Amino acid sequence: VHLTPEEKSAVTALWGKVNVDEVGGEALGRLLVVYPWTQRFFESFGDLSTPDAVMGNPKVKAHGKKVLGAFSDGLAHLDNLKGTFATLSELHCDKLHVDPENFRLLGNVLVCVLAHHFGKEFTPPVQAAYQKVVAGVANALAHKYH
Amino acid sequence: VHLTPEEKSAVTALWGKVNVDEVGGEALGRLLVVYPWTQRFFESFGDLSTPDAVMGNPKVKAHGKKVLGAFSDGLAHLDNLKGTFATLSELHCDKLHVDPENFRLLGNVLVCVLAHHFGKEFTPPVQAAYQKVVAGVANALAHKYH
Amino acid sequence: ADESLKDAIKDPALENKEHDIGPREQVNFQLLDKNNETQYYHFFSIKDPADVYYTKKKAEVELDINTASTWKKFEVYENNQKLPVRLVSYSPVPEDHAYIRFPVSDGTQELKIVSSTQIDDGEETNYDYTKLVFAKPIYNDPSL
Amino acid sequence: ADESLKDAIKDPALENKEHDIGPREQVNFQLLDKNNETQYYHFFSIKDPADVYYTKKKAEVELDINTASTWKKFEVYENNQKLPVRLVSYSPVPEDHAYIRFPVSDGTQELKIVSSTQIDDGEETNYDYTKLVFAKPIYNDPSL
Amino acid sequence: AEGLKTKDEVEKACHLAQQLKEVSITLGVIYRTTERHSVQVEAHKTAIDKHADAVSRAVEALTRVDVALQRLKELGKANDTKAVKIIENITSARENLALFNNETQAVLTARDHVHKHRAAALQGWSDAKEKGDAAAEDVWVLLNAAKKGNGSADVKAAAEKCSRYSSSSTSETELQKAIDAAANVGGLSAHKSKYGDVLNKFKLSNASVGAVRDTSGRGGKHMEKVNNVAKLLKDAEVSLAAAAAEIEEVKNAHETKAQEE
Amino acid sequence: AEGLKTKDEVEKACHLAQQLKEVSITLGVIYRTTERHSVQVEAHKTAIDKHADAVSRAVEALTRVDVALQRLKELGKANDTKAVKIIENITSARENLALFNNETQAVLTARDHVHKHRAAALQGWSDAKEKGDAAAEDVWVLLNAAKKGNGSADVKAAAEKCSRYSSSSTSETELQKAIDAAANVGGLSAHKSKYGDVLNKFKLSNASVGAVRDTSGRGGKHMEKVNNVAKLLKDAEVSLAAAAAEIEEVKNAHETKAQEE
Amino acid sequence: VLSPADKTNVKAAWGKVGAHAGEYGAEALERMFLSFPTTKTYFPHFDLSHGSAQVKGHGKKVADALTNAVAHVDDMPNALSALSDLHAHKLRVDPVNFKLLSHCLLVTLAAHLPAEFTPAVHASLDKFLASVSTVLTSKYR
Amino acid sequence: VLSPADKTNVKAAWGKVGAHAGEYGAEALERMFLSFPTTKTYFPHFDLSHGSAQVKGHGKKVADALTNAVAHVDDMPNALSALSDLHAHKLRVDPVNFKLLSHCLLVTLAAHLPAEFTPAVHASLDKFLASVSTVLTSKYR
Amino acid sequence: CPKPPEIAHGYVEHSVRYQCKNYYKLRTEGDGVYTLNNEKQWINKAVGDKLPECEAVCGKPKNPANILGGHLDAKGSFPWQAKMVSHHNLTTGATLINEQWLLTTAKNLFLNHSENATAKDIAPTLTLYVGKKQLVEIEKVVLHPNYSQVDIGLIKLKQKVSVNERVMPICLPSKDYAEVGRVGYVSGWGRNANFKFTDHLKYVMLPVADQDQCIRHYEGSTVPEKKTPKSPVGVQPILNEHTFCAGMSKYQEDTCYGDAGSAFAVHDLEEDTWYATGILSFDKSCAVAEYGVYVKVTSIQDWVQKTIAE
Amino acid sequence: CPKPPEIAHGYVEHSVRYQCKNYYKLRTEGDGVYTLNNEKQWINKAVGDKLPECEAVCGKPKNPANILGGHLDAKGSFPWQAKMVSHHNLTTGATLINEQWLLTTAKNLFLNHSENATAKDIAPTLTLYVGKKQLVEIEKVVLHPNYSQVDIGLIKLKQKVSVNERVMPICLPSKDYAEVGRVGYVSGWGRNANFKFTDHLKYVMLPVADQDQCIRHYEGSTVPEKKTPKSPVGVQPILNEHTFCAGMSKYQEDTCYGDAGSAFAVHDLEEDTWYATGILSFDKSCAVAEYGVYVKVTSIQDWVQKTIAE
Ligand SMILES: *[C@@H]1O[C@H](CO)[C@@H](O)[C@H](O)[C@H]1NC(C)=O
Ligand SMILES: *[C@@H]1O[C@H](CO)[C@@H](O)[C@H](O)[C@H]1NC(C)=O
Ligand SMILES: *[C@@H]1O[C@H](CO)[C@@H](O)[C@H](O)[C@H]1NC(C)=O
Repeated sequence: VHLTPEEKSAVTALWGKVNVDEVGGEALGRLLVVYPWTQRFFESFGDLSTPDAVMGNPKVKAHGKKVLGAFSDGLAHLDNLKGTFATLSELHCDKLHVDPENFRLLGNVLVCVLAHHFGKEFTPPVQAAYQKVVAGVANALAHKYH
Repeated sequence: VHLTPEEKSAVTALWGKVNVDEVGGEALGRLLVVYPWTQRFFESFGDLSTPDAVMGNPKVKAHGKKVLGAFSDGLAHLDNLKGTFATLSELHCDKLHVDPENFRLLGNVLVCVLAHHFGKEFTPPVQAAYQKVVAGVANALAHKYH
Repeated sequence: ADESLKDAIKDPALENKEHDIGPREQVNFQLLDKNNETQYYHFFSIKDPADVYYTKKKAEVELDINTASTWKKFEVYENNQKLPVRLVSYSPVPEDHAYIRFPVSDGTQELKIVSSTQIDDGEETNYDYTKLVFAKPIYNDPSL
Repeated sequence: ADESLKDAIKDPALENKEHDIGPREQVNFQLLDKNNETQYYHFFSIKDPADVYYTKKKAEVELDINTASTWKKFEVYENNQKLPVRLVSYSPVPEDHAYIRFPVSDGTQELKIVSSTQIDDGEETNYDYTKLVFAKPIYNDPSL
Repeated sequence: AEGLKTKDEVEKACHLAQQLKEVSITLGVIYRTTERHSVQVEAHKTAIDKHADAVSRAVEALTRVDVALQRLKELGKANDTKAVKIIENITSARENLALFNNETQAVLTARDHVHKHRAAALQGWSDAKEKGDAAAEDVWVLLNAAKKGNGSADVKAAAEKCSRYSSSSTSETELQKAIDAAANVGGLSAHKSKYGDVLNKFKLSNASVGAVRDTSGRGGKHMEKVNNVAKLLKDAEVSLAAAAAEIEEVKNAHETKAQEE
Repeated sequence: AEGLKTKDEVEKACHLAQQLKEVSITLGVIYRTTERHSVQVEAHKTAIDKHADAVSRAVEALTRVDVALQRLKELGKANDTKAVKIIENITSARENLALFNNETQAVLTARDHVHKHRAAALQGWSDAKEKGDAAAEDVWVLLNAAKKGNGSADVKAAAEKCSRYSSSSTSETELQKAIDAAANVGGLSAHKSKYGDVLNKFKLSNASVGAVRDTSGRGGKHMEKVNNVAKLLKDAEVSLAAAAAEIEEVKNAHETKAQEE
Repeated sequence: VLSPADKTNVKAAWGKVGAHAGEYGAEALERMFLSFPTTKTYFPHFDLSHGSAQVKGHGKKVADALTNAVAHVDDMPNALSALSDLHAHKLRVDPVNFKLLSHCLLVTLAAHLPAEFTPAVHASLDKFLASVSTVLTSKYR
Repeated sequence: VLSPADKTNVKAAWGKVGAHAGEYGAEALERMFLSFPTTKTYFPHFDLSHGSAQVKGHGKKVADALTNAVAHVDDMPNALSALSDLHAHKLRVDPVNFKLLSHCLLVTLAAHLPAEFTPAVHASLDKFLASVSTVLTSKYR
Repeated sequence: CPKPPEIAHGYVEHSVRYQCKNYYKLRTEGDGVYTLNNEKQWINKAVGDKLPECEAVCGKPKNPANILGGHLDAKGSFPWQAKMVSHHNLTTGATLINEQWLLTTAKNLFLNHSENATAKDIAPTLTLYVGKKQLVEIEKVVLHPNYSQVDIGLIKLKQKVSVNERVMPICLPSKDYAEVGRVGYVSGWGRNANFKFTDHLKYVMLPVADQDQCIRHYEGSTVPEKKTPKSPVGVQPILNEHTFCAGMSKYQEDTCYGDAGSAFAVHDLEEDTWYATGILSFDKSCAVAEYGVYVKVTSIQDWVQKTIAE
Repeated sequence: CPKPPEIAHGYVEHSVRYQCKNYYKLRTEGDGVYTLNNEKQWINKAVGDKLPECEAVCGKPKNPANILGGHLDAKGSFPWQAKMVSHHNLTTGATLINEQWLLTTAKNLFLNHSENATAKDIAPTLTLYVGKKQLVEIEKVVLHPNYSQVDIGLIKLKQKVSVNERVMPICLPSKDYAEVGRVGYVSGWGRNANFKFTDHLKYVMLPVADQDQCIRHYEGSTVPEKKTPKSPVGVQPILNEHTFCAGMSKYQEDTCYGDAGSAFAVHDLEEDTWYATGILSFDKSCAVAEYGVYVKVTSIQDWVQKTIAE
């Protein structure tokens, strides 16, 4: 979707401060904990039962990174969201059959984790900008479903 | 067939002298004896084996009479021979399946018996006239075969 | 033998037996009735000429007769006395010929035949007198 | 009893037992921390107003506490000495309310609560000092 | 006795005459239907003769071992080795000979029976010709009387339309059904005890025709059994020939004995 | 180690990467294919609990007749009439109770087995994700090297046409057939001992999936046998109730005795 | 097929015919030409009229053929052999024609010989002319 | 479903919110109108701008509703009953909208309270707004 | 198909069962049914693509029966009987052995022809008849290599003839009924006791006669050194091990000129079939000669089969 | 018939065998074959002139298996699932019980309507969907006489719907699997954890729950005098002997607004058929309330059969 220059600027500048070895994995592990049915896809990881196991399990943050990266690619090219995730869309929709609702569910837990690290500095306009982003991602990721 | 008036006259005048209680039956039993396969139709009579039995057997002359009569009817109406025997033709051809050759075989044994009783008085012209007769009869009797 | 000829041929020993051995003359004959016209039944029944076989004592005439099975009485007389007739061969039923022999005295020409023919059990037909006339006299020739 | 409250509610004799028999007063209170601002965890966990039951000797206050299963240490002090706290009824797990009674001396208003909350085996959260302030003093009335 | 009725009962009588006449015809065709069995049983005789001569040599041989088992009724009835082992090789020979004089006799009896029945067939035919021809003739004097019989005038028409012979053959069925239509209406006939005869001779006659097909059939069965077992004897003729002549030394049990006393 | 070859061996590998990547996917779908059995065996536990309480009254009763057949091990073991004829009416009661503690235990063992296998299923999955993802990644550094690798230039084209995921799932079959085409030509890999792992963990994993369908199936068989015989006990509860209390006078064979000594 | 019985009858009857054997032969032929005019096409140049010398003489031949036949009746085909070939091959006479004359010969004998024409003889006389009429024809082709 | 564990966490966390409960309520709403502009169609006459007194006060109401809920969390539907009917029937709020504000309330609490927002709490805080956001909606029709 | 009606949501699978019309028979292995394909092919699961063919029955006349003498042919009980006339109006017999062929005698064939003449010469000369008037044309003619010993021809018809109640072939026997004790049926177009060629097919039953009695009748013998021409009519029959003799009738009916080539047909009562046991060679015997004589068909077997192949 | 070829002297006897197309079945006694007549009639030797009809199968989805939570419907494993929207864009469930009819709840039916409203009022209001987008039109609507106790409707479709892999009825059970220890499958069009009406059909496995535990959960009781409204969401489910309760998921998935009328579908492994054991009444429970509750289908049996008749 369209983004005002000061939206994209506030977005990218914030994304700069985002720890890329941690945040993504934390967003993922919370999703596992908050909406336990997604665990179904990941139980290959190890113990997913307790929140500490999930948050601790080394394959989880290992995984989150790749996911977080996948989100970094979005912020990189926001005009071609469909295309950037076109293949990723195939992995989840055509091979996996993830229900597209769990993309947004995850994009939101991400925005939660964003707000967790950045405190008052994650401002209502900045969320509102990121909301556009985790949507556009969730949709593009869901595009091969039609 | 056509017959000259003096043929018919020599014929009828001779037929007058013919014994009607004997001749026909004698013609029949000679046929049984001379051509033994006709016995097949008559064995209901009694013993037909020896010539004396045949000639003697009371059902034979009894039968011959009716046959002889049947021939008398011919001399009566010689122009409609077909019609006179039309029904008789049905008895032998349609019901019985007598082979038409035995009509003439019989008509001839009759002419033999005729010549037997009447000696020199059965003259070559008179036979030649009677030959026309036992033929016409044999044919008319055979007409329902076609 | 000559009382019943059709009973005579019933002897099995006589069938297709050889009667032809030895010296013989062939003499034509006539067969006539009592008015000296041909006896047509005998004429027809007996082979002409007649083999006459030579012996030590008297010549024996041999007669060839067909329908032997319907022949009954066959008697042959020389000077009104009975000759001893006997059957030598018989030829079975498509043939039905009987072969008989009897002695005749040297000089004989005429012969008397008293015969009869009967078919099975039926009417016996008697033939009263039949004159057999050899076209030449019969003479024995023991020299052969 | 007041050494571990979540072990205390495990006694089956106490479930949905009647604590409401007899004469009672209803006294609102405040729950404050050591800076005299509301102790929000305790504020939230204990029913306001408080049933105070009359007896022969001293009035017994009854406290209504939810999430009893996650409560551990609950000690109540009057003039810095230990009151003999005991559990009277418990309401099982969709409810999870524990009901406790202790005597208070006529004239008491302030009360000291040393408490702690621990979920299962996890981190124990100690609540050092909690001041309970009745909106009016407590006086027994044996006359009822 | 008086004949006539409505234009119905003229026909009922017309159909009777026609069936009544046709019994003498039909029963004829049927007798001839059985000439086959007559001539067939005759040829069985011919062949049975031929077989008797065919096996003559083999029976004459097996007779010799019977007549040499007689003078053997002195020292030979007991375990003569080369003798008592002969009856072991004559095992099947005497089997077949037993079957032969059994089965041949059967086709002979079958034979005799087929003629008798064919005679009873014949007899029955001749009778029912009389009875039938008679009867048909009677019901034709009423039929001819109805020609110019003062008429119902549709009764008059109903005679001249009538013809002497039926168009078809006659069952026992058709016949009774002709007597049937005749009895009830127009007891005008009331001859029914005589129609009883022509049917009963009919029935009797057919009875015998069927008897010969049945009885000649089991004849041909037996004849086939005859031809077979006769071959077993003719081919074992050589066997049996030396079998009786192997009782040769059994005759030495006589010759070497009967002299010394 | 050096990767490349003709435009064939690029896609003989491309297919490997694709199968090698797709093992971590397919094996996933398969584990989830078995959630059904997991939750099913769980509800079996729920119901087995419920039954134990359902028949509680009837077992407690049948226990009473066991414990009253003990003090009866003095005067009662011998033909007490109204006692020894009780075991005659408890005939089927103890039959079912025997079947109950038999069949219930079976669905319990079936239960335990289905988890273990589903665990071995699970373990196998996680391994073959590593091994496979690892391996697929390696044969992608040759695949990416072939992108601008000095080229056959039809080899260049034969990379960029290639895509990360297979279009379809993977058998054990397809996998070996991917290793097959990979081994011979282009021993360029010569990693085949590691592909051996991803297949062996694959095989091992599927092995256990199949194990649960098989082992959960015989569970549901046993459970059905559980539900039935449990009804026989619950409805005979009233029967058994008065059956143990009919040993009442058998206790008088104690009371009327134990006092006098 | 001429059994002994037949053979006897034919001889005994043909004897009673005697010297008239010639004259019957002609009377017989005459009947045939009068009764069955088609038989005349075998005798073109003959005067066929009543008592024609040509007819009358020819009858003496036919008569004699017959007498010969009864003379050796026990072998007819040898006796009639030269006649087998004459009618069969040279003259080509249609075998139907013999049965006419056979019958005319039966009519003729009937007229002149009432007493011997008993059914039994009628049989064997017919067989005899059969047997003969066959032998002439069987070499037809 | 709010176990004892959840219940404890929600109280302990909402306590650490304290007097700011009001001020968060407004910050939360603000995010919602900024993030999801469609929710503004329920508040036509409100001044929706930054720190609007109308927004700020309304947040104090919503805050208090929530505090009430944790005050008696062991019976929410009685406590929230008058609010069941208000949103369900009178106001007809589309149940999707509660899940927005649910999340904005989660974003908001995250920002202001880093130390308590451990995953365990994130769970029960979400369940709690689930449990509440349900009770308002379940009388929808 | 007078097309079947449709049913809702359903389809039709077509079958046909082949059956051969009256007087014919199914030939194939080949249970006869054929199902339609999605390939729209007609397929029998045994023989596949191959159809059956309909082959004429033999020895089953539609109306069975049940020459000097009798038995007028009322019904047409002898459908295998053919009347062949030579160039000069000489009537002669032949019998129909299958849809294309008829047996006859070498003799009948050679009428009005020189010993010189070959098959090619004779075939156009003949006129042939089946059934009623039915004129069957005639392609070739073939003679047995032993014609002077085995008196036998073969006629090939230009096309096959349609079989029905009046026209239909006779069965060649596996078994041989030439033995005495058997009885046979001879049809014929030959002459009768007026020595007229007959106006109606007739037939007669005759026993089969002892071979030695027959020999001794015609020649004198058995033994060949005593052989002389004893034959009652002028001409001698052919007599060897390939011939048999049939006696005279019960009523002295017999078989005369024209009756050669007519079949001595023995009816087998167990299997109810009509076999041709023999073909008539010597039709000369008539009144006067005690045995008509036939050539056993079993003895010309391997030759007729062999010829049929061309 | 792509007409069979002719054979010489032979004829054809036609048969057809009726077969029902994919996802259908033969109904008749009635072995299915029909032979053509000389009367040119199509005749089965059992039922004669009567054709068969093709009847839809139930409980056999072409691609089987193996709401807040998961299981995206990849294949269309739930062909009997219908999505019905009320007049005001409220999405609600219904399941297809045969070619013309679908079960649903009295409640779903009554949305945007007064208690006053009768069936005739409600039927035109609704929009109904099967399969993908497939719009089936809607003839009448009929309510259970006990609607306030047994929460159940019946929908009649204006015509029958064509059955295939994505659209096809579910089997009504002879047996009753409402017992605990059974497991079930619920499909649904209802809301998810964003409280959005779902974009894709989903499904969840749920155990069936002990009836007393469930009762004590929603009311306080068992015994009716101790009954109080204990329900975790605002509203009370209908609970009687015609209902049963299904627990929550393994992963805490549950069934929310819109999920009523969706069938609690139990797969029978022995006969490999899908039965509708229950229909969802109370779809309100979601996160917060431990049991969604279904009305046993076995208990509405004799009524649904009865209604179908009209
Ligand atoms: C008797 O003959 C008739 C025909 O006339 C026939 O219907 C019947 O079957 C024959 N025999 C028996 C035993 O019925
Ligand atoms: C393992 O799964 C594959 C499909 O990936 C299948 O072909 C194979 O049959 C399975 N194993 C067994 C033992 O069936
Ligand atoms: C149905 O929805 C419309 C939407 O505006 C509303 O106005 C109407 O009152 C509703 N009717 C009922 C009976 O709920």
